[PDB]
Amino acid sequence: ALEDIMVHYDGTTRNSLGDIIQFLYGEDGLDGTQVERQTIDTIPGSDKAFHKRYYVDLMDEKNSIKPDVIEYAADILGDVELQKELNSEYEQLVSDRKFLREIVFVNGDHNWPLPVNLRRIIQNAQQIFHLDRAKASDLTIPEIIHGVRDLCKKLFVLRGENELIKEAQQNATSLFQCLVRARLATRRILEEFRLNRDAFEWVLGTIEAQFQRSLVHPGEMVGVIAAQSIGEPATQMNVTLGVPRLKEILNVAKNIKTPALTVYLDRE
Amino acid sequence: MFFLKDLSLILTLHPSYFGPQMNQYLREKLLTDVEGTCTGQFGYIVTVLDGMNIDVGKGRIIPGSGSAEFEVKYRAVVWKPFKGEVVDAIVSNVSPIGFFADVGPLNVFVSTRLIPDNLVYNPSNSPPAYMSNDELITKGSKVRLKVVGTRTDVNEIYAIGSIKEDFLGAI
Amino acid sequence: SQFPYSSAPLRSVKEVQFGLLSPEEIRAISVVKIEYPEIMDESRQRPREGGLNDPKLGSIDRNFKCQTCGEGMAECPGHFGHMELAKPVFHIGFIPKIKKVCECICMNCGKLLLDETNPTMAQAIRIRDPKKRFNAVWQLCKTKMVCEADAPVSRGGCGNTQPVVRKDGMKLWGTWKKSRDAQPERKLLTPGEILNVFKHISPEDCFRLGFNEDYARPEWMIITVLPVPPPQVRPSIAMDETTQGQDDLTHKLSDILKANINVQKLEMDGSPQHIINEVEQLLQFHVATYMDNDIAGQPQALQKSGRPVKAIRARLKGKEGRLRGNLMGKRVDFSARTVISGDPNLELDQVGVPISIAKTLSYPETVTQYNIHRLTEYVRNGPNEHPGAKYVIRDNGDRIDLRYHKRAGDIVLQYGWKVERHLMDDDPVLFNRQPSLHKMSMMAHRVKVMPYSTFRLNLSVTSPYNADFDGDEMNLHVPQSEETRAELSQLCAVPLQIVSPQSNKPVMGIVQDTLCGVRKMTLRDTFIEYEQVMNMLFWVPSWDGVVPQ
Amino acid sequence: FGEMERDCMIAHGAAGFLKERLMEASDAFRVHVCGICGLMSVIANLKKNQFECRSCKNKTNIYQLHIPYAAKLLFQELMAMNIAPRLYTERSG
Amino acid sequence: VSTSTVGARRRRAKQQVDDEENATLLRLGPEFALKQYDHDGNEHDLIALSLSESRLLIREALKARSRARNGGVIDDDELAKVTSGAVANGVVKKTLDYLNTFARFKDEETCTAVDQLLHNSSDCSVLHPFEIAQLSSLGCEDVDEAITLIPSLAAKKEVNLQRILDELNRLEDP
Amino acid sequence: ELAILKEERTTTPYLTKYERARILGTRALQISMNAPVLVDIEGETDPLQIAMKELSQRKIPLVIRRYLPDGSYEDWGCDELIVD
Amino acid sequence: LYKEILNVIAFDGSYVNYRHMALLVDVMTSRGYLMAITRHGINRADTGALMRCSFEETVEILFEAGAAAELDDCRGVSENVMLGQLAPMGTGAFDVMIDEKLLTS
Amino acid sequence: LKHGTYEKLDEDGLIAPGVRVSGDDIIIGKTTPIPPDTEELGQRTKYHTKRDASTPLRSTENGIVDQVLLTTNQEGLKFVKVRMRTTKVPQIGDKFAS
RNA sequence: GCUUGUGCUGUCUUCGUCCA
Ligand SMILES: [Mg+2]
Ligand SMILES: [Zn+2]
Ligand SMILES: [Zn+2]
Ligand SMILES: [Zn+2]
Repeated sequence: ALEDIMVHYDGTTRNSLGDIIQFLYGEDGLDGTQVERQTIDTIPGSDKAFHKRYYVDLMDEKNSIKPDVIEYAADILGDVELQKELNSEYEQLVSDRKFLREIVFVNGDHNWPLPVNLRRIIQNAQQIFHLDRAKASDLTIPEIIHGVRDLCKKLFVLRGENELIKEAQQNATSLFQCLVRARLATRRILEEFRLNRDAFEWVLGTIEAQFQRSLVHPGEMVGVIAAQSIGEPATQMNVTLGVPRLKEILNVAKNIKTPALTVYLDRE
Repeated sequence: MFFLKDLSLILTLHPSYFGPQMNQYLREKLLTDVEGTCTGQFGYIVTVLDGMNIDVGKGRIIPGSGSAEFEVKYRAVVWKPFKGEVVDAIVSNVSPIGFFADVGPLNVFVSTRLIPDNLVYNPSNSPPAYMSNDELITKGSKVRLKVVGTRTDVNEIYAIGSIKEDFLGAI
Repeated sequence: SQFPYSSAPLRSVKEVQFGLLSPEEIRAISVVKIEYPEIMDESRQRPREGGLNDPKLGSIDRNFKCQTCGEGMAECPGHFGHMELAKPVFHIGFIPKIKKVCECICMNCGKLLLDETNPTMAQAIRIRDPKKRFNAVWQLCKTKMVCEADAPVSRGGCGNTQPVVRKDGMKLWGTWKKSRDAQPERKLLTPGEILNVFKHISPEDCFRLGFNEDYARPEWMIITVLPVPPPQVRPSIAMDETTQGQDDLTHKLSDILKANINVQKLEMDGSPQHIINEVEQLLQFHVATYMDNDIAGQPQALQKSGRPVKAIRARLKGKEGRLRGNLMGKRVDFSARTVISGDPNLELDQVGVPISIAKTLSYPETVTQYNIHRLTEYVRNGPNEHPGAKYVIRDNGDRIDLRYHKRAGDIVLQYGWKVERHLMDDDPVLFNRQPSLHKMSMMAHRVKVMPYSTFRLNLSVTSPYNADFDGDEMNLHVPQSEETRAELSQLCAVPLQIVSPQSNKPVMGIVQDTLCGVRKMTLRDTFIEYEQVMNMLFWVPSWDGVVPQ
Repeated sequence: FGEMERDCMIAHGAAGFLKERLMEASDAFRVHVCGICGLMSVIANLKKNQFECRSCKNKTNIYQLHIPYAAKLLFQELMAMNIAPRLYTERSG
Repeated sequence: VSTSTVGARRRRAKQQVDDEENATLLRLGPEFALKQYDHDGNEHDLIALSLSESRLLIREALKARSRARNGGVIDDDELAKVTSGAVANGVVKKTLDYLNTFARFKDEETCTAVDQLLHNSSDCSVLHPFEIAQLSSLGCEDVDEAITLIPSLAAKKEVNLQRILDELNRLEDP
Repeated sequence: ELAILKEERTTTPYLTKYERARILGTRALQISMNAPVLVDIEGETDPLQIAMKELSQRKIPLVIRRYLPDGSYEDWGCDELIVD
Repeated sequence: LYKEILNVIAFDGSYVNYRHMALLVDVMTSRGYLMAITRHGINRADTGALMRCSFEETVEILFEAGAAAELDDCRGVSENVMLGQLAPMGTGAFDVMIDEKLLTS
Repeated sequence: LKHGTYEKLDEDGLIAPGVRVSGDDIIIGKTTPIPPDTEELGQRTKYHTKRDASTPLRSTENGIVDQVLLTTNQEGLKFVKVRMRTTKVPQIGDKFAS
């Protein structure tokens, strides 16, 4: 059934007739071998913990960035444009939290397979550039904001200037952009990871390159791979379950063995 | 009759010739392999117009054999006789079974059964000829004949002429 | 390059157009007419011309060339002959479709029972797919049980009542409601009547019915001339040193031809209708069973041994049929099979190959100016000394066998020749274990020639193969080209297959006593002396020569 | 080299190895097809260098193919049953 | 070997009588049909060539190739020897000999005027190019002779055949 | 008509693994058939190794033609495709 | 359908990546109705006759194709496998041309 | 004739016990008559009248001829049985079990 | 100068081997 299905050069998944099965393989265009379980940090935790972790206030002194971690802590307090930038970042984070918590993952599960491991990249940067010691960073906040914002626009899954292409490209990387913004927040970068400048450009370049390397290759015979990946477990394995239930599903049997409903009641 | 035709040729090139002079070499190979050949479908290809500015395109690598395949399109002058056509000729040989004439590259054989009876073959004449009272057709004599049939061979064309109708024979 | 030169251009198939064979085409493509039932002329060689083993049909003997193409046995594809049928017979595979077409049209005027005036009929004709178009037209015209000589103005019909057709074996019964109740007559619908009715179908009606005017004309579903396949399709087998056995298809064709002769003889001499019906029904049965011997509802045709006849349809179906058993998967050359064993001292992507298997298998290497010296050495060593060679192949394609050559040292290699050298170290080979459940069951290893007669694997790869060393066997396939070698080394190589796309986790890990020993060795209270540490450090291939404090 | 091995080779994406296994390391064959009728009825005589399809009465529009011998046998058995599989080397739309 | 720009031509069932080659009936077959297509697929007319036009074209192309092969630095024998291939050399020699020994018009301007007369004429706007080539080639002198040699012109009685023949004879160099 | 202009090429700018494998195989076969080598060979003798050396230096004289589902195609030179 | 398949697979603790089951359930529901994975589901498509006959009902499919004059465009992988051709898959999903411009160096 | 060697056969076409044999060697020599051709034209009695039907040893096997039995079948024709013996020493790949 | 020897059925059935 699935033999003649292949990823084409425009990203779509089509059969031999040219009929579209999917408009993007796996709905994200990634390869099955290039994903790993990662935690999205904006999903879990109470509102107070989220605010404490991500909010930065440049007017109140005790709710600001610590002065021993940044060289320029003197001329930061009282700035209003930089506060506008930080507020935009925090609003983006809150929107991501709402989108993930109310639409995608309603049950709050935050451990999902996603491309390019961010934790590994960050600790590699820390080991490479010797980011220990109480030395103060020279990484200005606008550089952080603009670098992350620009990075979230260079994750190309689809090439082209078409408006519909741009919309599909933006859709394809929503979860991954949420992950990246959750990890590379301003407060986390300056305090938790203590990256300097060179580490920051290295991290951005590495993220972009690894994402480009994790895409699916045109010419994959994904139908056969899917068929094998589904049939392989079946060889090693009151409701019906197991091979009889799989046979019922695949045959689309009209009268299954144990029909059932799952009626949910109102809140009261 | 001569014509202009747009023809195409498939040319296969060995990898040992994959050099900067690939295009010119393909051009001379095409010229050597097309000029003067005889195809029954088209007739005789005599010349290729614009022989030094022929587009060859991009060659495709044959999977499993390495050699590249080129599609060459060109315009050439082609001559082909047609059934029931009257053309000029020059007699090349005289024989009791008939005489052989030449119409360009084509050699046409005319049997005695397609020759007027008054043109009795004279073997005593020097050179021997098919002669009448007022007509004498020998080697090198201009003759106007009508092609009746054409025979297709592997790379050759055999035509049969006749002079038995009016405005034919010696000219 | 293994085929003799042919001036015709070499191209690849881009479309396969199906259809039926018109009797005109069968007569045109044929090369001889088959009429004599006797297979052999006088049992003195030289099979009878015009018989089932005519030499013009093709040659299956080494010393005999085909009389039609003049090519040898290895090149002759076989040529068809045709057999004229005395009376047309039904094609066993199209009887239901013939019945449906008879239901869709009138049996007298040869026109459709419905017209485009009906909105539903026009809607049905509007569709594109021939099968669905025919289904819709049949669903509509099935109810219409009477031809109309007038518009429902004359529509071209004859006004006759349409009979109801019922299937009974190979015979179709048509029941007319001849003129509340009266006496209706059901009479046999002979193939000839249906054929001459179908020939009067207009091309537009034929297109409306789903048939194609150029390729699949409805009256071609009735067989009037039979194509006789060449002996290549029905080869004979020598049962013993003296007596050879005729194939099943040959015997069935002999029976069909005998029935044809019987019908022709009976027709011209004297015609009792009962005898004619019996003999023509016998001919229909033979022709039908020649192409399908599993017709439900009637006994099968049996051989003199009692086994059922292997019809052409049975050749194509099942695991052992043509499609599954010879086209989708087939036996291949340049392969080996033996028991597997474990070797802790092999790299992950290495397989240990016995010397005898390495000598038997080969890889054709093109002679260039980078390897002519080495290849000459291999040619000198001969097919019994490793490293060696088995054949030398010239540019023209001729093979020089090095076993039977007395002047092997007197061979000079020219550029472009091929030397079928022995299998050597670091040659990529495909390695496989059945059943092949997933794509990690076929991986490409690097050859290492070793003594003794078992394949040897690093034990980490026993997990993807689902293999252990209690008697399992695995298959080895040798690539025979530079392109194929590159594909194996760049796509299927073992290191590239460590992480699987099924669950984005590795499929190979430390297993068995290596796992047990890495647990025991890394306990908190395991201490190692200097002299043992030196040996353990030297064992690491990637060690940099610095001993840790 | 059964069907499951063929599926594994498809999953790997190695088309060249699959073609070589099923043609060069097995029953490879050369046939001639008429460029008009599309049938394998060309009476080809390689030594005399003349090709000819009697049904279509042509000598020029003739091509050669490399197909498995089992495919040739299957097409001939189909022709034995009045089915005509026509092989064409160009698409039409 | 060489393939025409016309392809397809698959199997059918109808058979036509306008398939056999016949000069008198002006049935030149599919590859020599009145409508042709160039490399761009656009409409194109069948291009016949009289011996004058053919000689002019072959001489021009051969001398251009000879000049190109010598780095851009007249005799028919030398011009034939320019080409490669002994059989090709012989074929071009024979064609050149035929054209020279039957050249009705050896001048470019005479051929240009003849082509203009045979093309721009109102009567000749319907004449088939094969008929035009035959008229310019055979060098006929009489209406009856031309009709006998060219049966196609018999059905075209709207042609000023005699005066056109006299014009050709005038243009013919004596 | 079917060809896509260089300015409007929308496929990936990287050499996929299938394209890399096919290019290496074809180049190795061509070198084994005595094609000219466009890079200096120090001591290498294996055609596949020479092909890999050529590919690393962007010296392979081959063109990839990527077929879109509708029949149109894009021609990419192996010297302008990024290789990992 | 995805939920049921995942429930069957993950009952014994096994894990299969999402994209494979997504592809399967997108194939089963791509025609607007549930297409069973049987001969009555697969063989009732518009795919080539040669591809369809290789699965089940070979002879019946071949007769139906012959009577209906079906045309196979040889775009599938089974058609190219059984004809000994380079399938339009993997390394055969493109063409290699010769770069006459680069060879000028 | 078979490509093996016939030099180990005795006068009666049967190998004798105690002779070491290898793969493809001929252990039973048998011929079947064939109608002669026109070779009697000028052949000095050296024309083929019989066709070989010999029994070769299996290609992968070798050993010592242990015992040769010669007798008559139920029909009164000759009938032979040849038994070959070899020793198999354990080696890498042999299967054992408790 | 006496000169070296190339070829194999087929169809059933059963019993086994390794996975499952
Ligand atoms: Mg085991
Ligand atoms: Zn033959
Ligand atoms: Zn009627
Ligand atoms: Zn034909």
